[PDB]
Amino acid sequence: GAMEPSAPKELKFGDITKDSVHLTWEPPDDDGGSPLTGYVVEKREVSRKTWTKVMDFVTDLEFTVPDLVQGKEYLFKVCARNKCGPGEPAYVDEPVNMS
Ligand SMILES: [Ca+2]
Repeated sequence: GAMEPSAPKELKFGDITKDSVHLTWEPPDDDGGSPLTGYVVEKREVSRKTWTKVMDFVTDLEFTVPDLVQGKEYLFKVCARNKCGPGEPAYVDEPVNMS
């Protein structure tokens, strides 16, 4: 419910490769009143409407997203979790392309 952390801050991507990107972020301002336990990473190709889980329960401020396809544009969103589930998502600023 409303025990939701705020969004992670400064979601950014770098270190692009043939098949991966490296996301980094900072902790949310509000943890929802319960300690943060991890982050959840989702992705979607820009032309599809569906978000897809990449990894949950990430205990870091970063994640290398694997198995990305050359020629596709991708979006990513990260949410912080606490014991009551994930909070509001942070979004990348622009899609990631591949080549
Ligand atoms: Ca680390």
